[PDB]
Amino acid sequence: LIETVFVKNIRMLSFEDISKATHLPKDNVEHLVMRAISLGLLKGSIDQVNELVTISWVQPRIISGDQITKMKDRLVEWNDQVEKLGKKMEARGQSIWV
Amino acid sequence: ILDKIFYGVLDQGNGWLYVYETPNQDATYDSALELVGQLNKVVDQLFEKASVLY
Amino acid sequence: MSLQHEKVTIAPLVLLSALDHYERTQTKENKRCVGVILGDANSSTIRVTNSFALPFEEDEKNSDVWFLDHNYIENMNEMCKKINAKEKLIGWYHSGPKLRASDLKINELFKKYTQNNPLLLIVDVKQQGVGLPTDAYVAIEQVKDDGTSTEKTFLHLPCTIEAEEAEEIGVEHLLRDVRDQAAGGLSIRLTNQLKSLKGLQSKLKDVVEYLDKVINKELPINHTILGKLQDVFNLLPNLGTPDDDEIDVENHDRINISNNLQKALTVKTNDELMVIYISNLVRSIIAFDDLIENKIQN
Amino acid sequence: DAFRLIDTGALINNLEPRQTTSNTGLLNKANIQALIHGLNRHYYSLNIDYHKTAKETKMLMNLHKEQWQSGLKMYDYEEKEESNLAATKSMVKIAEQYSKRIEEEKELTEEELKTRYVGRQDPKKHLSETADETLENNIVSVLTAGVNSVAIK
Repeated sequence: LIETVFVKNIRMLSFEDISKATHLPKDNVEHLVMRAISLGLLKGSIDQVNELVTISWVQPRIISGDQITKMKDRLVEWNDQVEKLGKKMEARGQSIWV
Repeated sequence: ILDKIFYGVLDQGNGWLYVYETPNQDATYDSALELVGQLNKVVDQLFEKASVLY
Repeated sequence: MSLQHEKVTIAPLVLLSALDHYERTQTKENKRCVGVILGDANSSTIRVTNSFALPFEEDEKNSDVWFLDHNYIENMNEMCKKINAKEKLIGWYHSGPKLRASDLKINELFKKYTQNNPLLLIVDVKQQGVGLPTDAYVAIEQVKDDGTSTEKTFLHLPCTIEAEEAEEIGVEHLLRDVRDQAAGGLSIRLTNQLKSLKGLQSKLKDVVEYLDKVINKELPINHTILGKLQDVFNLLPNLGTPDDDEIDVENHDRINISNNLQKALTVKTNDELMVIYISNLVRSIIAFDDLIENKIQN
Repeated sequence: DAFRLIDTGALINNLEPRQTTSNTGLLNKANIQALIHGLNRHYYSLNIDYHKTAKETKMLMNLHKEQWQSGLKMYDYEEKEESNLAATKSMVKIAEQYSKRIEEEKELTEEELKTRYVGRQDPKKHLSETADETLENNIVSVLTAGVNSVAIK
């Protein structure tokens, strides 16, 4: 449950998604996830109407060679964004900064 | 509801009572109406003043 | 020792001393100047008041080989106590820029003198990094995991400058610059918004290449870094959230308020239009009357 | 100020003119009587200059990178509303005296008008000042709010 949510970019999982991840029925999943909140495994909110569990915290888990790559990929996305912004705002206001 | 201590809505066409305890919208827009209010009179005044040119 | 070290404030005076001293001892070709730092300590703010060079030699052939003069440290203590008694011996500055492992070894001699963990004040003399002309680091001793021996290592602390009153007031007469940041008018902070984005972008790229270097060039994995990056993904706003919708409402209000302020300025500028005209109208008459009266008189 | 001994001898032997050649001289008029007599009859004053290298200037000039890191941090946003709100109210109270001021104000002689319609402590000036402060500020506030949001995600 803790491994699956991390690796996907989304940090919300449907009870539908979890049911396939854990390869157990959605009836059992609702009971399991409640306990995750009690332990402090994951902390978050349970909505049965939107069929979601929204985490707001991912508890420290030891990172490994593979996982380093996934992080690298997310930060790539981030670096390209800052650059796009900065080029944009240089052209704009060029005449008068000072 | 008219008095106003719970301000909600009654359904005749069904039979529910919805409760809203939502007090009040923006002070910001309200005080902005006052500033505009003053300004309308002020410009006409100035114009009165500015008629020595005519 | 005391763990109180939170901030290190550094007078503009210490910096001036260290530069001067570096160049009057004519320590060059990455010959290190090592000098003493005096001030208060065992406080949350360490107030770094002054520095004086100590005699020092560093050999490029092998870095283990250096001299430092013990007696000079001693001589200075009774002199400095008389001059201003709030001063205490607190450690040593290094010319830097490089962070050496010869500094573990130098710290151990200063550790004899000092009542605190020896404060290492890396005052960069070349001033390449414009921002951060100072790094502060305190010697700690901590249990290194993986079944490895206890290590003595350098943990960064805020070296950020605050300045004393007496120093600051003269400095302000000298300058009149808009500096790295003054937060002055609109013009000044508008520059700042571009520069500050660019600060972040620089910072950010380095973190990207650090991760390549773990898996290409085999740096020993510094797990601390990885811990911080987890906190960045996790406490990262998520888009599609109805919080974003709220944000847009706040934006709508302020952009409107700008519009109403813009109009009020129109009323001010419009008043000036009329008053200047009034003045012109009287003056036309003043000048006409000069001409007729010059004719009559003649 | 800086000083250097001029002998008693110089004063007698009229050697003071030799002493002030190639100089512009500096007089400190303030503080007289005695004090000044002694000063004139003892030393000679000359200008004081401050020399510094530009490596020093750059140090003096320097701040930090956490200077701009702070400049990307944002306040709580309710407090920002407070300021926008307040300004509008602020300006209402001074717009009445400004409104009053320009009702007539055509009467001959400027000096009289300054007392009559309160042209001292000028309401026109004071209105433009408040508007303009709040305005530059709210352009920085909307800008910063947007920059952070787009940057991060």
